[PDB]
Amino acid sequence: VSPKTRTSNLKNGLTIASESNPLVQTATVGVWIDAGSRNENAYNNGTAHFFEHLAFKGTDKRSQHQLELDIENMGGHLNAYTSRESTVYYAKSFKDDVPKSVEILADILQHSKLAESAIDREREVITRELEEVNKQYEEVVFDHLHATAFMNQPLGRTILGPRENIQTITNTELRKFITENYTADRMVLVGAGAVDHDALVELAEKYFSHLPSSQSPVPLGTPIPNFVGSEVRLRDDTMPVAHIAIAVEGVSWTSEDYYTALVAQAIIGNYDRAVGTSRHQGSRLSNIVSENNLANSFQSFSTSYSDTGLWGIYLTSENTTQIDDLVHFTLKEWNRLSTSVSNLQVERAKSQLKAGLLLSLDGTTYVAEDIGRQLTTLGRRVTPAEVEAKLEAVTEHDVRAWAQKTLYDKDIALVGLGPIEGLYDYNRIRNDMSMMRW
Amino acid sequence: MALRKKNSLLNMANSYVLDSPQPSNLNYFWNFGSLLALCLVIQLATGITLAMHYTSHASLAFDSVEHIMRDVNFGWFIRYAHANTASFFFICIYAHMGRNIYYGSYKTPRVLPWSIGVIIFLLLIITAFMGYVLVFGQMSLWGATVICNLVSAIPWLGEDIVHFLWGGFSVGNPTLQRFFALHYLMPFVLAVFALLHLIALHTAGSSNPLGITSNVDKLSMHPYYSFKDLITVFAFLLMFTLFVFFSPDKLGHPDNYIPANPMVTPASIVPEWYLLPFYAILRAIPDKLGGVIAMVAAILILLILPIVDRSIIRGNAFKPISKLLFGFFICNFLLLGVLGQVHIEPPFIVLGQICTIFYFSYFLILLPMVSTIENIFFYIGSL
Amino acid sequence: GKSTYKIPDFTPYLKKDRNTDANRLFSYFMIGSFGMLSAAGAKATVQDFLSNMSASADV
Amino acid sequence: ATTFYNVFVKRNSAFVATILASAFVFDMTFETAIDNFWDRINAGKQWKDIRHKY
Amino acid sequence: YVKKPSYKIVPHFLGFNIPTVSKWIPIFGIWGAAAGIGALFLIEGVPRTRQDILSKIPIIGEHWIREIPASDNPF
Amino acid sequence: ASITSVVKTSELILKSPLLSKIVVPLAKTYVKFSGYRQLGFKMNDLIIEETPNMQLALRRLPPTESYDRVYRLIRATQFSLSHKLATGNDITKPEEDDHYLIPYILDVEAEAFEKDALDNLEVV
Ligand code: HEM
Ligand code: HEM
Ligand SMILES: CCCCCCCCCCCCO[C@@H]1O[C@H](CO)[C@@H](O[C@H]2O[C@H](CO)[C@@H](O)[C@H](O)[C@H]2O)[C@H](O)[C@H]1O
Ligand SMILES: CCCCCCCCCCCCO[C@@H]1O[C@H](CO)[C@@H](O[C@H]2O[C@H](CO)[C@@H](O)[C@H](O)[C@H]2O)[C@H](O)[C@H]1O
Ligand SMILES: CCCCCCCCCCC1=C(C)C(=O)C(OC)=C(OC)C1=O
Repeated sequence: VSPKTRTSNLKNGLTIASESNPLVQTATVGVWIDAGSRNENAYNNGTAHFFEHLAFKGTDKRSQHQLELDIENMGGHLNAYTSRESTVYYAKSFKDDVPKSVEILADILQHSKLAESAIDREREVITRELEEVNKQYEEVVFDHLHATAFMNQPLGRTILGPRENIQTITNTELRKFITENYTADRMVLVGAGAVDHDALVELAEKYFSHLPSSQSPVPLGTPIPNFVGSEVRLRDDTMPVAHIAIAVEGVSWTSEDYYTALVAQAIIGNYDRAVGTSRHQGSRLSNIVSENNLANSFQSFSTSYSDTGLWGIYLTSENTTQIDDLVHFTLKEWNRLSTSVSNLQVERAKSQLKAGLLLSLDGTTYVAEDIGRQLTTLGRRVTPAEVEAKLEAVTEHDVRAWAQKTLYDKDIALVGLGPIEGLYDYNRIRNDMSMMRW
Repeated sequence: MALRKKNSLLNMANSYVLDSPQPSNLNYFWNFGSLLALCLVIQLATGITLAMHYTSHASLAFDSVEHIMRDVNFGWFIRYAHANTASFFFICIYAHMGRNIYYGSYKTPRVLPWSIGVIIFLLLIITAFMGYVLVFGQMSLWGATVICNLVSAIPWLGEDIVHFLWGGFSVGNPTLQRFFALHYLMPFVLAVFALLHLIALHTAGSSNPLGITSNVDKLSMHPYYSFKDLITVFAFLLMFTLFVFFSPDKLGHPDNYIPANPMVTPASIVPEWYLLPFYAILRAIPDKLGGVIAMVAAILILLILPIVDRSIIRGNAFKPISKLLFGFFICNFLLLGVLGQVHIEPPFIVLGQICTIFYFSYFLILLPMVSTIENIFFYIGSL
Repeated sequence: GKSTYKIPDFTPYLKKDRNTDANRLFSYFMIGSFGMLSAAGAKATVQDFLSNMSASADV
Repeated sequence: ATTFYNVFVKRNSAFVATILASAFVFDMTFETAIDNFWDRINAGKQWKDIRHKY
Repeated sequence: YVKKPSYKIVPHFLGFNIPTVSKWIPIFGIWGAAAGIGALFLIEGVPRTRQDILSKIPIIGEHWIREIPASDNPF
Repeated sequence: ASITSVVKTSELILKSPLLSKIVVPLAKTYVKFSGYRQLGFKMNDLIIEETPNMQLALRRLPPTESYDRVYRLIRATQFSLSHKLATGNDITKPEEDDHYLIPYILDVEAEAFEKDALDNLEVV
């Protein structure tokens, strides 16, 4: 039984949430923000990611070089990431270097220079990033998957933004973005590891007390996405491995089907030919794929956002003449979530997940990421006892009912990259979303 | 690349008749497949020829067959060739099926060619039954009457189906003209299924008398089996010659030289010899519907050989007990044949019932028992 | 023209109500009607055609 | 619409059952409808229209 | 403390087990109905089908009770 | 029937003194009359191989055993097509009739049957 997550607020509306671990000697403090690329429009798309670069480019006090030195002298590191709905800025340090790290984070968020000279310098760095993501095939696949699933909608936009915007982002629009979005009621100061809650609340009162509050404070994790069944094919005969993602519209964080969708995902599960145990996994799809050498790997996912989600699978394969079989067998295993699953598969997946949701939290950064994610999506940290109860409530009837409304005979978003000549056209893939025998 | 391999059409022929890789040790019982192909070719050539001179109308049918015998140049030959080759076709098909059962040709991975084979056998029965009616002699008519009346046993709709098949209320002109049309068609359907069972076979290749893999030692189909097939072709043609030229009516019934008469019933209505075992099985069951089911089951039960044979070894070459049981099964099948043409009199009635029980118990009891025990004897015996 | 994340314009073709049960049901109504007339047409065809084998008027 | 989809369309067994039952109904009703229509456009011409004289 | 995972093997045959088959029982039902409706529809023209089945259905059954007038029947 | 089944049943018989007393002499005569040794085969050479499980067991044979099996199959095929029997050293002596394949197939089947059982497990 893990120690209790303590939670306090300040007056501005900033939440402080902490989970102490007296067994470790390091601490991860950071700021989780309920804001990301989705908050941009089409003209300033790329701003949030642009800011992340400039946050480390110098503040009103410390210059770029002073910033570098200050963190070097702390001993730990700082890290940041911008997603579609979430921005994180954290600092891993020693136990007694926590006040330094909170102070540096507060500085780079509130008091950043955003000097025209640095805007102009990063504008090239970011331009080069456009031509080097091209190599990260999983990311290429998932960015096209969001683009097509949420065609011409905010969730469909990339984080980097178009080249055109990168050339026209000004310090004015950067300032406007962080002034509108980085507000106290959207922010959570999180500490995990060797942190005292009461110490952290004092440091928050010292550094984050002059944060703007938004005019209309909605609860944390407050958002209409219209999924488009569609396909992007990026054929490249010169690549040896085909990467394919298939997804349907999934569930939001606060859906009543959130756990049901995770159990369904666990029934298909993951597979990787490089891992020794994977040939022995209980998952039917795993067995088919490993026996027939259909794939190097597959990874089921159930991605959630505030008001929608994508649920699907990501496949990689060198077997370019049996991509048809790979996709066929995958979708026929999804069919069985609607037609065939019983207590046998459901209880096995529940067992696996009851541990899996706890196992994931194995270091201070993972714990902080869990506190931060849950506080910015659900407004509270859900205790493992509540999670165990919600999982226990998922029955075979629930999974069948969910799959029959979410998967069965539904439109898919499909992205194929690489030697995908053998991937059939949209209709033949989508026809595998039902079984004529049922 | 050689043209025979490069060109897709030539390559299909090549894959079946020239480069086809065969076991190097097929014995003479592997020659019935090509004899069956020969019978089928003879029946197509003679049958199409008879159709040029035969008239299907009941007022003219029997006389058109006499016109063939008497006036058409070599009509007697074409007619007797067609009639006798129908019997040879069944000798070859029983031999071919016997080979398949003794050497375990029905076992995995050859369940599919065997299952299609069972349908080929049913198509041959229907083809030959309809062709026999076409003569419209006494056996033609009365045979059609009794065999088509078995359909009346189908519950509820049986009588309606019989009248539908006949196209009237008894066997007559409508029945004869439809049997002509179907008799012409059925051999083409049969040739398609014969081709399908070969294509299905080509995935595993031919089995062989030892029951082991031949993947270690293959011979081209040509010239080795081409020239080996010629020997049995000439042996077959000698047997054909002795019947067709010297004894053309030995395998037939004299009553079929009397024109069909719906009034006079022949002394004894029996099927052609090759249907006799199935007729004995039918007589064994007292119930009409029971008898029909038993008769059909006697053929469809061949479909379960892949299941009931529990042996870890393919075929009987090395299984002395299975060989003895096979010997008894075959002799019983010939006894059933004989009992199919005796009168329904003591003591043949009870004997027919015992033989019928033995026929079914081979599939359902004896082969599963014997094959189980021999598995254990091979294992303990060779420890 | 260059970015592959900017999806081409499909607005001339996209239905707003594409994810609704009504939307799917309509297309299945068309498929089902077509299957229904094909079933009724096949039944009529088979029945009329095979009746040639029942006793003719002269019999 | 959801209800209708769920009952008659979602399972192909149910969809095929619905199609066949509709084909049965269509076949019977269409027969009757055409019979009446044919008799109205050809009124007074058919045997059934003159039969009463004999 | 748990020393062993807690499970049993359910009876199975040719890769079928009772939990799974039970989920398909209703589907066999509907397919049986589909086959029934289809079969009956195919033989609706058969006179015995009308005489024995279809004409006996209440209300609807009069659709299949049709007499040719004796004046119009050569046979 | 599976090799597993055959081997288990045989072990039940070999356990029972009465049963072994009456079965073992029969089995030995059966094997002598079977006559596979007269074509230079070992018993295990006759087991049907066109099955996924048996293909896997054959792939797991040590190379030497594998090469010798190929030779026995080819030699027996030559005796079959010639209508001759083995003579001299080509005849399999009872002491040479070793179950070289049984251990491999029993392992392959053990896994295959455990996999089937575990595919039907029910969390209690
Ligand atoms: C018109 C009838 C048929 C023709 C022309 C025909 C022809 C052939 C030919 C050419 C072969 C390959 C050579 C051989 O083994 O003899 C063959 C193999 C085979 N046939 Fe037939 N056949 C016929 C009917 C049947 C029937 C009725 C059955 C089964 C009931 C059958 C089952 C098989 C099987 C199982 C094989 C593979 C046997 C093996 O090689 O091990 N066939 N057939
Ligand atoms: C598997 C092929 C065939 C078999 C087993 C077969 C069998 C028979 C039989 C048993 C008869 C009765 C013969 C008699 O006693 O006179 C017959 C007659 C006849 N068959 Fe076939 N037949 C076959 C193929 C064909 C084909 C392809 C035709 C093409 C029309 C045909 C046309 C005829 C005709 C016209 C008669 C009646 C004249 C007569 O009795 O000789 N047959 N057939
Ligand atoms: C027996 C009557 C003679 C006519 C032949 C029968 C006509 C129907 C045959 C075509 C059906 C397809 O049959 C299929 O053809 C291809 C090429 O031809 C064969 O393919 C085989 O031969 C070719 C080269 O010869 C190889 O590339 C291939 O590895 C091999 O499997 C199949 O083994 C056979 O199953
Ligand atoms: C696997 C398929 C199942 C078996 C198929 C059944 C085969 C035969 C079925 C019925 C055929 C005869 O069934 C009969 O058909 C004819 C039309 O064809 C119908 O006859 C109806 O239409 C015809 C013309 O269309 C008119 O001349 C007639 O006056 C009218 O009654 C009969 O009302 C019906 O009793
Ligand atoms: C129209 C369809 C008829 C199919 C049969 C035609 C082929 C002619 C027989 C040749 C033959 C084949 C194919 C064959 O595969 C084979 O090896 C087992 C034979 O000889 C032992 C054969 O004789």
